[PDB]
Amino acid sequence: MLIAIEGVDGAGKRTLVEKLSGAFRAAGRSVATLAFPRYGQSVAADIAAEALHGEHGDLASSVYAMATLFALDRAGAVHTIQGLCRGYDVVILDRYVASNAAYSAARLHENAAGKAAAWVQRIEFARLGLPKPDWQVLLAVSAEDAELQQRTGAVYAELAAQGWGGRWLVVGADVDPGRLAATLAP
Ligand SMILES: N#Cc1c(-c2ccc(C(=O)O)cc2)c2c([nH]c1=O)-c1cccc(-c3cn[nH]c3)c1CC2
Ligand SMILES: [Mg+2]
Repeated sequence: MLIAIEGVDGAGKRTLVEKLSGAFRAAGRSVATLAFPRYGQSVAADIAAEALHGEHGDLASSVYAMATLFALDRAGAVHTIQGLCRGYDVVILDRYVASNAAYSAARLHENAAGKAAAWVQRIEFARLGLPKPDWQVLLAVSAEDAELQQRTGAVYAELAAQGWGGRWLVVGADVDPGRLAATLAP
């Protein structure tokens, strides 16, 4: 099974990934995890981060250019992902393709039915061949650029409501990981 944990910066995704990992292992399931972006490994990722800090000229001024970089990072891990899916009962990704759809649409003031979110699916899933996750879990919290972070949180909820890329669950800060694992497990 392939699961992506999503949410805005500060939501506490990593804590949820660890909680869930423990829950799955307590249920007798092997688990592997991977986090995106792969800063320090993927040059496309590193350039994107650097661009967010003002390097690389006008790069960060293009939503679609930034999206393309994070897509190339994930696409570089496509075989690692498929490997882990063969080797483990459950694979948990701390961010995945929906991160690109939510941040891109939020930046363009589009909704989850808009052009950027559709483009992300065509490029990452169809073109670059990334596997669709069995489940996408949105961690939605009251609080972790604030206006943008809040709008991204909302677009994320819209992706969950529409079933963008597959089935989702929306969870809060105090979700019971034992219960959540039983829900996610086939
Ligand atoms: N993974 C991922 C991922 C991320 C992302 C990475 C790390 C964190 C973190 O460390 O919390 C948070 C988010 C982003 C985008 N796309 C992705 O795929 C994306 C997509 C379009 C535009 C922009 C943008 C350009 N100016 N402002 C925003 C972005 C930036 C954020
Ligand atoms: Mg627009």
